[PDB]
Amino acid sequence: ARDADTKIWNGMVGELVYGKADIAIAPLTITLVREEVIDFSKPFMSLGI
Amino acid sequence: ARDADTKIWNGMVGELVYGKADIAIAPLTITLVREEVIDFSKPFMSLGI
Amino acid sequence: NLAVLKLSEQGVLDKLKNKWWYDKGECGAKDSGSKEKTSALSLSNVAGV
Ligand SMILES: NS(=O)(=O)c1cc2c(cc1Cl)N[C@H]([C@H]1C[C@H]3C=C[C@@H]1C3)NS2(=O)=O
Ligand SMILES: NS(=O)(=O)c1cc2c(cc1Cl)N[C@H]([C@H]1C[C@H]3C=C[C@@H]1C3)NS2(=O)=O
Repeated sequence: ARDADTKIWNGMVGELVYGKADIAIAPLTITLVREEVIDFSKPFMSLGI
Repeated sequence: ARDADTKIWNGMVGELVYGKADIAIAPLTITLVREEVIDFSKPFMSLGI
Repeated sequence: NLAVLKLSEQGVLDKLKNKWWYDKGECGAKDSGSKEKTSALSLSNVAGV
C-alpha cells in the first residue's frame, strides 16, 4: 500500500511501480487506487470478503 | 456475431465497429473474438450458462 | 489480455482450480459426508425419561 504523505508504495506494488519487477502473477486484488499506478488484465478468478 | 465466410459483424458489435455507434451499455458477454475488434472495460456482473 | 481469455475459453482455469482445490479433498466432511451408520442406542440419548 502507499505511504502516508510520501506515497511510497511498498510490497508487491512498489516492485512494479518503481521499475523493480517486470510482471506479477500473484493473488492481487483489483482496486480503485491501484489502476492509477499499474495496469491489470481481465480478472481470472472471482471472490469476496 | 460475424457472418459465415465474410467476417461481417451484424448486431451491436457491428454498430461499434462500423462507426455508427459510440458506446454500448448492454448485456454483452466478453468473448475472445470480440476483443480483437473493440475494447471492453472490467466486468461488472458475473454469470454463467 | 489475449492469453487469459484463451484459458477461460478452453477451461484450463477450471482444470487448474479442480486440481488445486477439489482433488485434495482430505479432511473429514467432504469425503465422509455421504456415508451411513445404522445406530446403537446409548443411555445418553435416553435420560430424561
Ligand atoms: N469460477 S472462477 O472463480 O474460478 C472463474 C472466474 C472468472 C473466469 C473464469 C473462472 Cl474459472 N473468467 C472471467 C473472464 C471471462 C470473461 C468474462 C470475464 C472474464 C472475461 N473472469 S472471472 O469471472 O474472474
Ligand atoms: N456478484 S456480480 O456478478 O453482480 C459482480 C461482479 C463483479 C463486480 C461486482 C459485482 Cl456486484 N465488480 C468486479 C471488479 C471490481 C473489482 C474487483 C474486480 C472487479 C474489480 N468485476 S465483477 O467480478 O464482474
